[PDB]
Amino acid sequence: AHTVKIYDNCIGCTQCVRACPLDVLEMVPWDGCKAGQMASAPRTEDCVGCKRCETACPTDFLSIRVYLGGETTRSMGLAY
Amino acid sequence: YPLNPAVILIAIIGWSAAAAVPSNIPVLGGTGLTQAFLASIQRLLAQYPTGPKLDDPFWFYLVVYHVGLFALLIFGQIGYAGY
Amino acid sequence: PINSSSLTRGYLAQLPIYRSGLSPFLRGLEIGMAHGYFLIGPFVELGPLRNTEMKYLAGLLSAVGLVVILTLGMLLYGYVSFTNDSQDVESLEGWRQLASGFLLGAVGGAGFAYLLIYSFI
Amino acid sequence: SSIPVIMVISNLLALAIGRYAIQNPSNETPIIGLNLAQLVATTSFGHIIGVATILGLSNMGII
Amino acid sequence: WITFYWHWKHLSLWQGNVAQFNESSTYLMGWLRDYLWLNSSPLINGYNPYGMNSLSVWAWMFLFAHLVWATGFMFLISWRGYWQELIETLAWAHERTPLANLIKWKDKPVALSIVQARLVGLVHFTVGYILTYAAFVIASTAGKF
Amino acid sequence: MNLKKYLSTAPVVATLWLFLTAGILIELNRFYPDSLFY
Amino acid sequence: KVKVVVDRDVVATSFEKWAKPGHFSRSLAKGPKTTTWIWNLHADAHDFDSHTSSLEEVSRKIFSAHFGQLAIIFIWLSGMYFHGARFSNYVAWLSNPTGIKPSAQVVWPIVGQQILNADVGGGIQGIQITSGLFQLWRASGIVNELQLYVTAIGGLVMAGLMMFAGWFHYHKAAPKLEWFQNVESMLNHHLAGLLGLGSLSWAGHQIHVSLPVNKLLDAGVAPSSIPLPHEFILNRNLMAELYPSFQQGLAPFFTLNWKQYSDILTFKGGLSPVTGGLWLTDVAHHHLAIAVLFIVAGHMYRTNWGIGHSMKQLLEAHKGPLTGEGHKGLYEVLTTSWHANLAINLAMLGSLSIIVAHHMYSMPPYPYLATDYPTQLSLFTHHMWIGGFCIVGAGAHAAIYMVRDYSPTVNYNNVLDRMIRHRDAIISHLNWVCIFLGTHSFGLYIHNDTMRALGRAQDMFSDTAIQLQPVLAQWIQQIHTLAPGNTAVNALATASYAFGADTVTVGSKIAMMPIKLGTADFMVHHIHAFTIHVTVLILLKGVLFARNSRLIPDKANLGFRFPCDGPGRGGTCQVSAWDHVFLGLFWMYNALSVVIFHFSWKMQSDVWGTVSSNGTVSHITGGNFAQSAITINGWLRDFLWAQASQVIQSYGSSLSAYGLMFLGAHFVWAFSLMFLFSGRGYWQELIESIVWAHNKLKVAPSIAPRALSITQGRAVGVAHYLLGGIATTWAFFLARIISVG
Ligand code: CLA
Ligand code: CLA
Ligand code: CLA
Ligand code: CLA
Ligand SMILES: CC1=C(/C=C/C(C)=C/C=C/C(C)=C/C=C/C=C(C)/C=C/C=C(C)/C=C/C2=C(C)CCCC2(C)C)C(C)(C)CCC1
Ligand SMILES: CC1=C(/C=C/C(C)=C/C=C/C(C)=C/C=C/C=C(C)/C=C/C=C(C)/C=C/C2=C(C)CCCC2(C)C)C(C)(C)CCC1
Ligand SMILES: CC1=C(C/C=C(\C)CCC[C@H](C)CCC[C@H](C)CCCC(C)C)C(=O)c2ccccc2C1=O
Ligand code: SF4
Ligand code: SF4
Repeated sequence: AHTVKIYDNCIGCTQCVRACPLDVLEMVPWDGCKAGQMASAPRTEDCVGCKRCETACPTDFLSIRVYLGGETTRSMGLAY
Repeated sequence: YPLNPAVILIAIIGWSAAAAVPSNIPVLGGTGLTQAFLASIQRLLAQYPTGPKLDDPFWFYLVVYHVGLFALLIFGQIGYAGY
Repeated sequence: PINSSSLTRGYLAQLPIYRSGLSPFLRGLEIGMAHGYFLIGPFVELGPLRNTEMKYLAGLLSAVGLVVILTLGMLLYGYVSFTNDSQDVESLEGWRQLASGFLLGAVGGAGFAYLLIYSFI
Repeated sequence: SSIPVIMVISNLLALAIGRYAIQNPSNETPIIGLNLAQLVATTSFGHIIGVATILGLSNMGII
Repeated sequence: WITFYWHWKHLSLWQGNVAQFNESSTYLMGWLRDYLWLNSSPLINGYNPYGMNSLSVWAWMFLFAHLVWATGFMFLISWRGYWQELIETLAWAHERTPLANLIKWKDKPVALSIVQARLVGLVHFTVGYILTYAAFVIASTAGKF
Repeated sequence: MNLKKYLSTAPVVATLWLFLTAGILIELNRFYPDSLFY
Repeated sequence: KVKVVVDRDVVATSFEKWAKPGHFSRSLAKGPKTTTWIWNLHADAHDFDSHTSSLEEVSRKIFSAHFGQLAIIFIWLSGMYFHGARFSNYVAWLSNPTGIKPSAQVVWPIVGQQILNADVGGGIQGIQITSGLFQLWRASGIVNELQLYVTAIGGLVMAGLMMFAGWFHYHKAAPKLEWFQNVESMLNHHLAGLLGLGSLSWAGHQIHVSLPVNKLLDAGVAPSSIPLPHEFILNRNLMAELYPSFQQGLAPFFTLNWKQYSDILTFKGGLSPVTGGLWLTDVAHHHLAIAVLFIVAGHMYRTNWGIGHSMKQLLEAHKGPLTGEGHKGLYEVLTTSWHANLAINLAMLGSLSIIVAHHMYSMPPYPYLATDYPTQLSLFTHHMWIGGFCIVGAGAHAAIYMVRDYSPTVNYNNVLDRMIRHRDAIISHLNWVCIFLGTHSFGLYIHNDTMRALGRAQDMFSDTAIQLQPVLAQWIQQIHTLAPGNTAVNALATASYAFGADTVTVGSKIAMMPIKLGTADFMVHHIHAFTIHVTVLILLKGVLFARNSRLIPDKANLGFRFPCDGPGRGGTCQVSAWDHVFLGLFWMYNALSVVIFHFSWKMQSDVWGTVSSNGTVSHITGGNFAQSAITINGWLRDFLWAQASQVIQSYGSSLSAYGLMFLGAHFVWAFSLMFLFSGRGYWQELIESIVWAHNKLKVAPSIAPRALSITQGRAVGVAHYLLGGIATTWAFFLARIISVG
């Protein structure tokens, strides 16, 4: 599976979660930023590693990071 | 699809009668297409082992007959099936 | 008569690989006989020795050569694909009997095609 | 002599064909019962048919 | 560039026509015409309609190497997504073809990886590059002397 | 004033400056041809 | 129902927006922060349906932009006529068409480039032209420089009028959407008005000007001594001397005694033995027959008078039991999408350019074209390339339609929907056919190379070993040879001498003769079948999977043109429809390169050449095609190596520009590989270090340097690949054929 990590500079903009075509990510309550919420990656077993989440992340550098890992039927996006 | 193999019976007689009209003269005879085509097979099955050459007009009588027959029988299917 | 399903699956059902009643060996045998017979053709007529006295021998031996490679291929497929073993074709024991049928069939089919061309040269 | 005869017939046939062929004919014209647009359409067809037939029979040495 | 230079400089020296290199090497048409084109003649006549000679193997290798080089371009220019979509249709076809669909792949066929294709493309490129020049430098020199 | 802003756009000024430059070099080679040294 | 409706004074004529780069785009109007903006400005400038959501505003830009294109074409044509008038040996060439080389470009004496002013004859020095303008102008009856000058001035006036009309129909009188959607009216006018009256009015020129001028030229009258065209119109006795039917006037036309015009309107077939061109009396009659066909054809579609067909009713009527709703929706598709129309129109215009290439070499329509081998080779090759580019464009716009304009509601169980619903069956079968064709076409060459290299000539696919006779093509040649007096009773000669019958010579040079097809011809035809099927695979796959695949289920949302959907799913580089077009271009280049090489070699080997007093044909490459063109080594050695001799030996001669362009084009081709083989990540990182050095010296630009986009890298790559590859062949061909032809 791929590894998806959320770093503390997340501003809780929700753009990564909206961008994810596999529903890997969700917004969770968090006091660390003014938005009152942080990206979370609970379903990385479904992550294809498309990095649409990183493309969407406005922080410099990225608050969400995708480390491509061991390939599976799911991660390779295979319908056979 | 109703099928009805009698489409093939009409396809033969319908095309053959229309193709049996007398033509002008050259590389046909003046008899027609069928009368030339049925004469071409008669003088070819007479020499059953040794087939035709590219020079022979049999190949033209074959194509122009079949491309006319296939046209008349395909338009025969649509007519009977789709009234 | 549907054509797409009826005539298709009706024909396919009666092919040796699909036909009800046949042991894996007789399915193989029938498949072999059919393939061995036609496979000799290209080797006989277009092979390097086609204009020599060995035209037909070379054609037969080539076909047996190819058939051996196909049978080894069959055996490897079966060994890899079927860890489980049973009497049905899609199983270790059944696939080996099918392969045995195919090899006997195809060598015999090749041999039979060689016999007819010599009989009616 | 044969050219005017064939042309009038071809125009009169095209006019008769037109009454059945054309989608929604007029029937507000004294005798022909087609509007001007349809009369030009049918006579145009009658000319094409007439010229083609005439040239057909002329090529076959019939007229 | 290094080996072209070495070879042409030596061909000219060995022929006893140092003047050819000295005059032709100062412009690039000189290299294409007086080095590549001129010295190709023995190589590409290794075989021809009239027959073949001992350079046939270098002539065949030369073309083989051009083929391998050009095949590399496929992997270097066309990238993965094109191929994965095409393989999907082939997997579809196999599973829906009677008799064939009794045979099952154990490994799901996929397009080569992004990095893999760079490597496979580079290997074809490199092999073609090397074998082409090997066949030329050997056959051109062997054919000339 | 808008036409002058257009004529000040990168591609127009580049075209005109390189035209002028090319003209000078072409005209120098017309009047002083085959200058291999100073 | 069919009405003219325009909006007046819709756009003010102001330079304001000229001074606002990227005004047309909401994304670009704000101006650059990075160099990417500069590229984006150009990439997006004509993508009108990205600028605005209004189909009306897109339509109006298109109509006005079209006038811009015609204005430019008129400047170019005008240029060609003016260069003919002012800087050409055309007048001298008319008096010695076989001896003088056409030339209409003179270079200035600077840095020694006046070497390119070749000894072309006719009392000038200049570049030998291969456009066939002289043969066109001779066919048109042009005999003096005044006629060419006046055409050039006329061209500039048409260019001016096109510019006014483009300006006028955008700024002053812009037609409404409902004007543009009059497809029935448009087709009636374009069929009867453009093609019909074009052909009728041209037939008029031919009968009144071309015919009399060319008859006198062909008789050997001095072009200065020939009466000016208007004298043939004014003095009917002058015309009646040349074509006696002009005694009877127009009475035989109105009375249907059309056989009286047998002198001016013929069905001779074959070629003039004098000019090696089609008989102009055949061409005049062709254009009359075509004109009638088109004027009649353009009465098909219903406009304002009830009569005629509804194209909507026609499409919806063509419904059978195997194709669902059939052509339902396609009328809506083609009246609401410019891209759908551009897709069809490019496919057909491209395919037409290719048909033109084949018809023009084999039935040389212009006098002294057939034996001007440079022009014959140039015109075939040129029209092949234009055709290839247009067909790939058809793929691009078909796919743009699928991404931007396609709706499931319009295309519900119609032929388009049903195609998408078995795209896997379509692409799997075409894939298979490409592997079958590639193995059994290219494999025959590799088999042959191998057998020849192993000293096994008796094991080859050849005319002298294992023969692959194109018996169907051979059979069709025979039928076309037997046609005149038989299945074409009134035809005196074959449509083309390419099919059989006589060798036509003009002077000693072969105009046309039977093109015999053997094993080499069978093999290369299956290569062409192969390269076309693969190109179709790439472009069709692009269209059918433009919106989604199993890999990218939402591909339409990512758009037509996007680099990838990231390295996940194993890697998704080049999934976009745009990337299929990118790959399609290389295969089109591959396909057409082999077509024009097949043409060049076959014509030089088996057609073009000299016929002696004895009457023995000596071809340019002496019949080497049959035994050399059945191996790749034969193509490398007997074609590229042997025929490149002219371009590489061109230095210090008038053809030296071809030598330079040959190397220049190789350079540009190779340079392309930098873009195609690399990725912008490398380049952006390199630029960071270069930007550091500029920052250090306080000379870093405010417009931040960026590596080209991933897509632009590909666009630059394929553009330089094609420019380099095509220009290389151009230099090769022109140097070769101007030397040996
Ligand atoms: C790819 C196309 C191609 C083709 C058509 C040929 C053809 C040939 N090669 Mg060549 N060859 C090729 C490529 C090809 N070669 C390549 C790429 C190389 C590498 C350099 C060679 C190297 C080579 C050598 C060294 C030799 C040949 C030889 C031959 C000949 C005999 C081969 C043989 O016995 O096949 C066996 C063929 C089969 C077992 C079957 C072929 C496929 C069947 C017919 C398909 C039928 C499908 C059917 C229609 C489906 C119906 C299904 C249902 C409806 C019933 C034959 C003329 C030999 C020769 O002597 O030349 C005269 C020989 O010695 N070839
Ligand atoms: C004569 C003066 C004139 C003026 C002041 C205007 C002004 C305007 N036009 Mg209009 N227009 C005109 C003439 C004019 N137009 C003509 C003659 C046509 C017919 C082509 C049009 C058709 C037209 C269209 C279709 C559109 C406009 C638009 C506009 C607006 C933006 C234009 C822009 O940014 O272009 C600056 C662009 C250029 C200077 C490039 C012009 C390129 C020309 C046409 C072709 C170049 C030839 C060739 C390809 C060069 C190759 C060289 C080589 C180096 C490769 C602006 C209000 C646009 C708009 O959005 O308005 C709301 C718009 O969409 N115009
Ligand atoms: C007889 C009627 C007629 C004719 C001749 C044309 C011709 C043309 N139209 Mg069409 N058009 C028409 C009716 C006509 N149209 C009608 C009724 C509609 C609305 C339903 C359209 C809607 C339409 C659109 C939306 C477009 C066209 C376009 C075109 C051009 C296509 C490109 C081409 O082939 O250039 C061939 C070029 C020439 C033959 C040279 C220029 C010809 C000029 C325009 C005058 C021709 C007619 C004139 C009466 C000639 C007088 C002859 C003289 C001896 C007296 C072409 C000029 C396209 C275009 O490019 O527009 C600019 C385009 O986008 N047309
Ligand atoms: C010489 C260069 C080269 C070669 C050989 C290939 C080969 C292929 N391309 Mg590629 N392509 C190339 C350059 C090349 N391409 C470049 C530069 C690009 C970038 C633009 C592409 C981009 C591209 C696209 C986008 C597509 C292709 C496709 C194809 C396949 C076409 C179908 C086919 O004929 O398969 C059969 C194989 C051949 C014809 C090659 C040689 C066949 C030999 C002679 C016969 C068999 C030999 C035998 C099995 C060998 C045994 C030896 C072994 C035991 C040691 C084929 C595999 C298409 C495809 O996949 O179609 C289904 C496709 O869609 N290519
Ligand atoms: C043209 C055509 C076609 C095709 C065809 C085909 C495909 C066929 C095939 C066929 C075949 C493919 C056949 C085969 C056969 C075989 C055989 C007949 C064999 C046999 C054998 C034997 C007799 C024996 C054996 C043996 C031996 C000898 C020894 C020991 C072992 C064994 C016992 C095994 C179709 C129908 C589609 C359609 C119509 C037309
Ligand atoms: C080359 C060129 C040019 C030129 C052009 C021209 C010069 C043209 C012309 C043209 C023309 C000059 C045209 C004309 C036309 C005409 C027409 C189109 C007519 C028609 C008519 C009709 C259709 C008729 C009808 C009728 C009928 C049917 C019935 C009875 C009566 C009558 C006979 C009346 C330019 C400058 C552009 C530039 C570029 C190039
Ligand atoms: C070389 C290369 C680059 C580097 C090339 C770049 C950045 C383009 C170079 C820009 C040129 C040199 C134009 C810039 C010139 C300025 C406009 C200044 C002009 C000055 C006068 C001439 C007016 C990429 O960015 C790239 C991206 C993706 C895949 C492959 C590649 C690739 O191969
Ligand atoms: S896009 Fe980046 S900043 Fe926004 S919620 Fe996701 S990780 Fe946080
Ligand atoms: S290599 Fe380039 S095109 Fe391919 S997935 Fe990565 S970013 Fe996208």
